[PDB]
Amino acid sequence: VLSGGELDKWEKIRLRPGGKKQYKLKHIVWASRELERFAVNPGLLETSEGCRQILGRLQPSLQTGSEELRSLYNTIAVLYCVHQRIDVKDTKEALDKIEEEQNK
Amino acid sequence: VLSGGELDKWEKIRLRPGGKKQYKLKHIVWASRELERFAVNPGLLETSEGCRQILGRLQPSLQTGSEELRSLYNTIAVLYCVHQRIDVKDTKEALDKIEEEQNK
Amino acid sequence: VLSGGELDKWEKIRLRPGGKKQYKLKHIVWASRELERFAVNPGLLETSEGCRQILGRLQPSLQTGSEELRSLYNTIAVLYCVHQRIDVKDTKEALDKIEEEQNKS
Repeated sequence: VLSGGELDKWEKIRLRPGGKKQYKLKHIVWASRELERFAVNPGLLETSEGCRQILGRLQPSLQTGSEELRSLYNTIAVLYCVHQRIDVKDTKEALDKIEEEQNK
Repeated sequence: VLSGGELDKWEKIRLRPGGKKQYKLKHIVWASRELERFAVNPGLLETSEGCRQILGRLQPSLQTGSEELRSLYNTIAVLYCVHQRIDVKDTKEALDKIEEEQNK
Repeated sequence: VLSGGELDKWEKIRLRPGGKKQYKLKHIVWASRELERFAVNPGLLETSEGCRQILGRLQPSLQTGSEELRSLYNTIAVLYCVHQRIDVKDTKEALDKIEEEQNKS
């Protein structure tokens, strides 16, 4: 899913703003299993364009989405930023960037 | 999900028109678990507007929906009517009243 | 889902073009359970019209869909062709023939 350089960036990103815990490999495994449970191709996680397609497929479900769906969306937003080489310190900054790109 | 006065109303409502069996607390517990399973926020059951948003989210699936999906929709339609202080005797009257409001 | 005559045709249909493995009853059982998991009425597998409604419900998810979702769609496409008495040798021919029928509009 991620190259060696992308994995180094991934594991520096904090789960919550100002928190200590950071993303791990297991979050990518979890996201991949989650997409399977939602009948979405986990192979889309491998590219920026694939993550964009996943976010677009999930976005109409966000307003009413459970905590599980929101966490999945947030995780793939971070992955999109890592693929795009966008520097983000935490999950919220990636969501900010997703909103900014969509509005552009 | 329901206040004390609302729960008293809930348990007078008949599952079927003219039937003996009536709604119970377990139907609310079940509906909350069902929404989590469909990745919908169960906290939306707590308000009229939240129930309205659930019904709109589920409605495109009704035509081809399984028995489980239709029962879930019907239960939340009754819950919407209870939150709105709309007096209904049974599930069918709740569905009738919601369709007429939608036509307005 | 299928009559006895339909089951005989079903089990002659190849999963892949020119392949050896063929459709089995377990594919119908599996398709029926999959639909329940997707909150779709499995009784719709019993008729041509019901199968058309399922395919229409699933088709927008195909582009981003998992392997499981695509296999389910393809299985139901084959089942639609069997209900319609459309002769198919394999899954790919069933998808092709369904596409041609839609283009007649």
